[PDB]
Amino acid sequence: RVLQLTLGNSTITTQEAANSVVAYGRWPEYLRDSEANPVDQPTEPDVAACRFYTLDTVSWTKESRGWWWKLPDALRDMGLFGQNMYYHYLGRSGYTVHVQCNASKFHQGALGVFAVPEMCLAGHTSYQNANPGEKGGTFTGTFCPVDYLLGNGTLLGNAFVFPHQIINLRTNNCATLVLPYVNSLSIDSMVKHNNWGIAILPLAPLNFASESSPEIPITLTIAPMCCEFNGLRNITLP
Amino acid sequence: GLPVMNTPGSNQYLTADNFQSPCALPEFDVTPPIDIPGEVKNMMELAEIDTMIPFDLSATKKNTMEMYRVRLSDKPHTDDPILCLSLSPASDPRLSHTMLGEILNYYTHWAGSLKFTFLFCGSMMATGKLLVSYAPPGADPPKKRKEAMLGTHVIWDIGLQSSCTMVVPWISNTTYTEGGYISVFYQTRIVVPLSTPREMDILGFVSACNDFSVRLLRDTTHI
Amino acid sequence: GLPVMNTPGSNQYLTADNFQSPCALPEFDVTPPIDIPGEVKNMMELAEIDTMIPFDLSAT
Amino acid sequence: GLPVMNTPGSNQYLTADNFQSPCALPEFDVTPPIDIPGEVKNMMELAEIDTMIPFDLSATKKNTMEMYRVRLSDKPHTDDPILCLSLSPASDPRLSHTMLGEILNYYTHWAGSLKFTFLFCGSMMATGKLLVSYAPPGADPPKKRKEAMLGTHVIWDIGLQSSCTMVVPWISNTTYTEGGYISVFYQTRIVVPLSTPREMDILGFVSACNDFSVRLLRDTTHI
Amino acid sequence: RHVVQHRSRSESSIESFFARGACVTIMTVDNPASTTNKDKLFAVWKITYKDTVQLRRKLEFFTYSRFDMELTFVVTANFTETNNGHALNQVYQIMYVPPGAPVPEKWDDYTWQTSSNPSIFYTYGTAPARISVPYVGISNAYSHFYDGFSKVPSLNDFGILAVRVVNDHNPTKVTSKIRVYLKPKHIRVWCPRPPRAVAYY
Amino acid sequence: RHVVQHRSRSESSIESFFARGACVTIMTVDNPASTTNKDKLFAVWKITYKDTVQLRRKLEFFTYSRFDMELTFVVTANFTETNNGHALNQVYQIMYVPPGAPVPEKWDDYTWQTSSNPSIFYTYGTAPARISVPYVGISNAYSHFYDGFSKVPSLNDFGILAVRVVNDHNPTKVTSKIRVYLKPKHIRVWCPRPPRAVAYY
Repeated sequence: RVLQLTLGNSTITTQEAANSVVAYGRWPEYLRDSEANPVDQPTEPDVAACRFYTLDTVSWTKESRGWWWKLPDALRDMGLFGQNMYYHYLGRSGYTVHVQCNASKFHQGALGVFAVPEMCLAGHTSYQNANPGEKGGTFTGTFCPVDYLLGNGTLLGNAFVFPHQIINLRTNNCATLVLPYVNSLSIDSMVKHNNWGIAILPLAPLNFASESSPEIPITLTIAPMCCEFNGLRNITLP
Repeated sequence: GLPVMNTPGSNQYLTADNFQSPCALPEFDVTPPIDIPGEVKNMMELAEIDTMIPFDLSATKKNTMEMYRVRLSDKPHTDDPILCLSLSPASDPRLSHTMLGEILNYYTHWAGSLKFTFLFCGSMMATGKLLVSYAPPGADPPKKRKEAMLGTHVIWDIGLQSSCTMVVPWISNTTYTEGGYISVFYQTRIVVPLSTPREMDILGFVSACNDFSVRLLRDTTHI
Repeated sequence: GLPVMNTPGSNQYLTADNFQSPCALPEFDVTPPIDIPGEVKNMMELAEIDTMIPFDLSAT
Repeated sequence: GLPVMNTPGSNQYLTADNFQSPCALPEFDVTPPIDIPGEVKNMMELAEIDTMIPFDLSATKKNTMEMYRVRLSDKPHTDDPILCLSLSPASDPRLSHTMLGEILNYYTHWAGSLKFTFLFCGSMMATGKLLVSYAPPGADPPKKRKEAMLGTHVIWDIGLQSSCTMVVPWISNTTYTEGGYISVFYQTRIVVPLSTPREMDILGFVSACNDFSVRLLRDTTHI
Repeated sequence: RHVVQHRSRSESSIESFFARGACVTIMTVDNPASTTNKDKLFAVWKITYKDTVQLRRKLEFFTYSRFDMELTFVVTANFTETNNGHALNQVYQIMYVPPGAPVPEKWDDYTWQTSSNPSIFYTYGTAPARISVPYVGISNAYSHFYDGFSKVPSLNDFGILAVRVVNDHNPTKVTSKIRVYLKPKHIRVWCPRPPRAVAYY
Repeated sequence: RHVVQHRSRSESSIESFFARGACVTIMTVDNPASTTNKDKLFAVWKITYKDTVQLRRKLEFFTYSRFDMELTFVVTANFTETNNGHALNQVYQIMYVPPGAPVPEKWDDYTWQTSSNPSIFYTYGTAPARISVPYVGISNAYSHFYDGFSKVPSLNDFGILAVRVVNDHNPTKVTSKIRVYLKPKHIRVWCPRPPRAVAYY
């Protein structure tokens, strides 16, 4: 079984969506009428920008400590989503983060893919520093935040309270996280404020047979879902 | 007016009071709530989440990423257990700082079951067997594979299932070493096909069950 | 508010009081009772038991 | 009598109290009210009234009658806007002291739409076109007529309609420059028939809509 | 910060806008010690909104008004001297003289005993005193602006508050201040007007 | 000790876990004696959970929250000096400044009289004062963690508590401390997180 998914002009291949997690069991959804207002006015461009965007692949090695991305930050140079994210002032969007990872049967290791709401990292006081964009940042084992603390002084073993998946190479080699819009507000600035944060840390480290490929690829494919923004909506009276 | 008689406990402030109070902003209209995803209605919901056990709290492994990985390797057939974890989720420095243990530290009494879940993170080609033994409370832990087998155990075939779950039932408050043990032994040594590494890692996760119960809050958090 | 008139016997503590009181552990769930055998509902139940008389209370 | 237990908050005076009180003139019969015309039931009723914007707060125009008149004239075709008004009704010295702004100064949070209304006060013979542009929040104001046209705008033909109304929707509390802009550009220069003056004046009026909402009173008025 | 808000105008109502407790005066009285005492033995204040700019401005938004008046008296005393002051708990007479009625001129004036004038007798240390005067206007609404004259060749009476201490021959001088907290209630207003500046306030 | 226990999770509820009175500050004020007095004449405290580790930790278990706030003021005074201190019972103004409103800067500041700011007038010796502030958040939940910045080239306002003594010219200096006991009420929480250590607390 091999499921080929098309969004817009963009096509990806998934071995199977057999174990695809939905954070808090809540699927992405537009701003409902009970929480909307015809005078605080949204529009829905979930036509074109809401497609699969595939970041530049990262290379998992024996020495890799982890990687992280912020959202909608990572997609701030990604075509129409990045355009809308700057043209519009207020926006909301869920995501579908499909972390594929390509390894042989003679590689071994495990990744913990964690989706974090309000992933405030720390050695933080800098926008460019806290928002690396498309390439994301990396963790450490001692700026760059600490592996076992997630940066936020926080034992990684408890990280599984967050929405997550485990990519254990002997079993599954891909993970999917369906993230709804999570914020204290129904809608907010995308450029000033990242709602979600992806963090991929090797729980079990990479290892492999003698002369296998030394560094395997982890690929992220992020699809905005139910992307909606403001709000140019003017009434001209006679 | 109405004749009344002030009783004892009048004009005292009991911090555990639950009375009415006059609002300071009665005319204020409160910002109405939204349906933020991820609402928690009980702290046990957080203890019910499987969180990784920090097995190896050695002087060097502790407060690192390596404190979570029990390494399997190739070495002489000593039936010493791979791990022997005591089931004191409140006072055991391994289970203590799990989410379960973090919540249990807030309470004085608690009871229920704990599901442990060992996850093998080796090769798809690796093959072998482990013995996951459960020693009930009052019984000292088994030291050899035979003692473990003659008790309560699960023979976990690595090549067939990558994880093994074990629900221990008789977990209750320490006071205010008992509780039992979950041990892991080599039944067989691990078999690899080729130059495949002979050094794997098993992770471990723990959680309370839905049945689990806590009571009498004991926040003891100072500086 | 409601006009009231404090009467005599206000703000006194009579040890034989029987009023309500604020609980210090309202959120605590009490360990529920079991059916222990041998429940006594009245002290006379103990007086109703035949107990041996010490007749000879001599010096020895 | 009735056993009672005085609680905390007894014998305090909270200025926001809402209790009963003993009347000092119970036997007095109050002069009964009449139906005076013009009863207000909500202060927003006053913010809903279109009140003239003092555009030109220059050192000389301010606190005069000329601070309300945007003068159109004949001069080189510079696409600089006739006016560019920022939509900070609470903190913008132009909109600040409008009736809307005066009421908004009494509150901490507010949201709704503002209808602006420009009124041409030139000749019945004058003819021309103006471009009334709306820049949403987060967008810096347009500096040229093309930038304005490619955005949200209304081409107002003076000879056909003497006023132009524009309802801006995303107005909300500052904190505790954003909000957007209403700009006016010359699309065409103004055409007059004869010795008719080539110096007109446009007035501007602002009001909240029925939807508009305020909350958390913040009277800050001292000496 | 930029939050979606539904329609909500409850706090812009006339009651929510006006019915808010606010100090309108600070009366002062000294204990009737026959030491050097003047004027001091009793305080008088004609009730008026024109002495506090917040209430004045909020009202002068309108032309006509009607409202009841919840007065609340916060008394605060202390010994005037370094003297080791010992004083049994004092009682304060807080008299409300209705509109168009004689004012006290002395501590021992006849008005203090008059049955007409409702008086509170407030024991120091107890909860702050409170009364609710109704709409005591002669006309059918309090007029903040009155284009017109008394005689052909503006002001409206809410009452007076007088205060004294009842304790008679005190050895130690005890100074006292009574903060009057006015709270309009059941407010109706008519014929809105522009607000003034904060200029002549 | 090892007792059979039936299912019981009531005390692990969010309300049972959080809605527990706990001191969040100890404000201090000295009586307005014109002797040597500084700063001292009035206290101010911005309401915050980040100054007490117990509440902070319990909240930082989660990302977002909503709760009302039952504040309870336990006042305790005494004479600062060996002086044979005689002082008539003092009154304390306990003002709650709502979010985004001016703070007092002086004892005689205009804010103390402002109608906006609800104030308790507490007579010493009486039962501890109490008010219940509602959810005063601008957003739809108090955010303990906010990944984001103010400007593109964490903190939420619960209000301020100011305190002063109303009694004016006191001869003897009376120091006073007001322990504020906060009790969250009607607590809702969202998006659990791991607890921190007790390290940076």
